[PDB]
Amino acid sequence: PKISYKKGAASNRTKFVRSLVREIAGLSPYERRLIDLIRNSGEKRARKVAKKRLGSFTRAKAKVEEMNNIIAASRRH
Amino acid sequence: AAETFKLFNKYRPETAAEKKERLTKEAAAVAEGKSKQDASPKPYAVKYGLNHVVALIENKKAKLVLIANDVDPIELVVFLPALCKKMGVPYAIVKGKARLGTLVNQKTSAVAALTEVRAEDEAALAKLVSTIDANFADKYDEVKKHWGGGILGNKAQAKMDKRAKNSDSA
Amino acid sequence: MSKITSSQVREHVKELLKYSNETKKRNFLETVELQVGLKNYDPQRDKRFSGSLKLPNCPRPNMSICIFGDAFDVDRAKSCGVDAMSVDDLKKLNKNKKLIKKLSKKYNAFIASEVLIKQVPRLLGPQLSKAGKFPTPVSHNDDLYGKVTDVRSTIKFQLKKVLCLAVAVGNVEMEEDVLVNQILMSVNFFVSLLKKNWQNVGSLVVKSSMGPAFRLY
Amino acid sequence: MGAYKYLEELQRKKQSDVLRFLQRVRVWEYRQKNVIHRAARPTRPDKARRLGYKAKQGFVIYRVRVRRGNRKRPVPKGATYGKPTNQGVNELKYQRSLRATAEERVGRRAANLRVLNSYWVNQDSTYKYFEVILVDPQHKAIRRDARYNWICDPVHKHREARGLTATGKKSRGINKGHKFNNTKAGRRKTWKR
RNA sequence: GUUUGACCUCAAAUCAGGUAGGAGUACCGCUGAACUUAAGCAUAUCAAUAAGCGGAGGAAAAGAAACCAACCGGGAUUGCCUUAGUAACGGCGAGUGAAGCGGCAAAAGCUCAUCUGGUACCUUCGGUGCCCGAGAGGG
RNA sequence: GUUCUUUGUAAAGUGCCUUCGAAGAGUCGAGUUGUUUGGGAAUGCAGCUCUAAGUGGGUGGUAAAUUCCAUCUAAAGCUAA
RNA sequence: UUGACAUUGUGAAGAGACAUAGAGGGUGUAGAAUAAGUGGGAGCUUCGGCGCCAGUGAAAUACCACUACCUUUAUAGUUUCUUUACUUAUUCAACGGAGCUGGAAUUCAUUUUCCAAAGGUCCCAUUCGGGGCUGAUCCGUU
Repeated sequence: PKISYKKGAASNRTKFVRSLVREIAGLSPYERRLIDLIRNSGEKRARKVAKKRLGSFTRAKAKVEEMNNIIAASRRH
Repeated sequence: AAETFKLFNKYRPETAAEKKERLTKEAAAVAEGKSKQDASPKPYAVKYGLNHVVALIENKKAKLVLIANDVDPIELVVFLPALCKKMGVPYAIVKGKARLGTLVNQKTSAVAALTEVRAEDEAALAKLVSTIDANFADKYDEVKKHWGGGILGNKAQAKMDKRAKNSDSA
Repeated sequence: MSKITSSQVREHVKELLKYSNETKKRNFLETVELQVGLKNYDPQRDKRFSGSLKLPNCPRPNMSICIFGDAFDVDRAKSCGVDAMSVDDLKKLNKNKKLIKKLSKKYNAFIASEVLIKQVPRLLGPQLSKAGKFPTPVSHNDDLYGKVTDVRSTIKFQLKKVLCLAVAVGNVEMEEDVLVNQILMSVNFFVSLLKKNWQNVGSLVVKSSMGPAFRLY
Repeated sequence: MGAYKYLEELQRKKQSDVLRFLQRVRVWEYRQKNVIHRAARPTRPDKARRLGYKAKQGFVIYRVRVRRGNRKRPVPKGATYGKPTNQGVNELKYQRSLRATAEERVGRRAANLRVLNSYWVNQDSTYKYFEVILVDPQHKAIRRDARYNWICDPVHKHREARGLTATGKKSRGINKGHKFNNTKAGRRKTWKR
């Protein structure tokens, strides 16, 4: 988890930006769910694995609700 | 009980509530605002209800909000603690839903409530914002390492029986 | 010290990180002028055609001096003397065979290439041997010496599948430097076989001699 | 959007945690309580409002519980009596949804009312929970408001049996357009052409 | 440690007010056969038929596009017409079997996300008098 | 055809300026099991399991990069003839 | 009948791996040995070491990245499987701890177990009559 590294919040932001890129790519051949696995699996597998594992489970939770609403808003404006 | 992934807990001895509760009744009661005009300056605005409260925080008008601890379903109040911190708007958490409704001078209970614009009480209000950070200055490491429970008498004794166990028996 | 200036996680654009450009001028610690070099991880295959080999002409030199020996026959020897250090006949192969190897690289004629063949055991190991693949034999020999002295640079894929060449000196200006990496990448990116799979430029890195490296997108 | 969007968001989720605690605890209450549970409040305000839920007289929110699984058909022990294509106990499934059965049950008990509405809200394992809006036609409050006024007219009575509800339309396969669709204008409407 | 008055959640009663259950021939939503056909038969067919059940109205049901499309244009939804025994299904056997369009009947676009009850007053589908509970922006 | 009578305010057209939400999640989509259909990797619906984004998204008769084309905003509702 | 998935939580580790950081070694012909396979490359530091030079060969052996593979460490992980422990969701069936004082035992001691409506007061009355509390017990459906 804490740190990584290097960088921090900027790295957290990359991990989350990367996960969106994997998830859209994962949508775009449908499934998603097995494909979320296959898209990660057909890739290096380290940083990516940890992000995916959370993404499936719990899945940040409160923080997604937070971030999404700020994004919704700032596409609202 | 529960399991649980973290919800909500913390601070409200009655003293810290009581000052905030009298300052909310005076937040409404202070009303003039006032018989002539078109434009015409306030004293008071109080708005009750979860929807009004959330909007006024996003508008950044609200000076200080109250949330009730006792809210069920839980998911109504959930947005505001995080949201208001983002905005830098202070919040108090009163123990009961009913209490919050009476002071806002509603007929019924209030889930949340706000003071939007106070009246001449700069120092005491600031003094309560500070008292409110004095009780939960916190940032968010939210919080359950799992809690839930309080153990039960037979399990609690088992805890004792296990401590003896480490000391000579296991 | 040098490590702190670089960011491993960051992948910079050609101008921002030196690569060939500004920041690595700071990076190259050494007393002598270092060469800056370019490194690729290329997805490419064991097959010969899928290898990456050709020669780019750097707009602005490597700024190293390279002494040629070039062996030619007829009006081509005459032509040689114009832009060449040591004009050589077909006779001269016996001298290099005995011991003399005072030359960086060698360029030869098509005519010469019969005679050349004897030279290859000695040459082939250092990879000095002339080959069409690294354009060292052509009957337009005069133009081609001009290119190698200007600073045409050689590119060879490894068995390892990394591809490498020196781009310039660190000391040369940032603006100058950027042009050379660009030509080199452009030349790489074209040479790339169709037969190669997804992303021909897998990774791109430049370093100096001594220093840490920064990656380019 | 404004309050609701958060609540609505939490719903999208549901393995996932702030909703997930609420609901896990609510499962306990759900198992104890009857097939009929009338409730003052939408555990759903977000979904309910778009639902045309407005607080106003005659309106109720009600929670209904329907079993989960396939279909079981009578008459076991005395198995038919037909060729193998006919044959099916468990093989066959309801065509109608579990949501739709829940609406018909709710409306059956509350004869007085007509269902506007069905929203799904907890999955446990054995049970499926649907929270149903039923609307009083008969009184003047619902009537005086133009937005609601439609429910009242005599044609709408027993809309849930008739399949007129949003779910009922959906289970006809109706939506809404062309090829997919053609024999959804009605089932009987093709009329053995 | 201990109670009392009050806040809201669940429950039960009660009388009031309001409505439903049932019915009329068929029309009009689900679950769901068989003989029969293929000269047998098991997919297929009969058939999404009949039946059973639920339930509404004077018509019902469907409705203004997350449509059509194979172009460049159309522009809500039924029905009629014909598309067509075409596409498609299928022991690719027997059989099964459309749609878009074209144009007709007829046309229509909108709408969501102070209210009620009590008593009084009248010219009683109303409103007044009170009390009670609960597509958007600037000048 | 005749007759009574309240103020208005805000809506709306035309034209200038930025701009933009009231737009609906166990849904969209997937597998594995059905039944239905003309629906064929490509009808519609049920069930179990799993599960998005938020101006992003869906469609365009198998599935996968791109610019873009061409069209439309589900998970809501009403409605005469 | 039998395995898997949902129901769905807790964490002990035994065993398997995957971040970086610090180690070591890197089994093709000849070659003392350490030429695995890549950019580079004339030095980095000085009492020095390696290049220098030996010597062979296709290519030689400073030094700052790199990185296949054998192995092994730290920071603070995380991951499957078990099992194997543990209860809080859950299912099915239909009391717990303290308090006296009694008795048994330990420990010099601290310490640690085993067991099992009357009359009083108050409040009306102040008058009969009544009520509250106490009446061995304090705390927190199986």
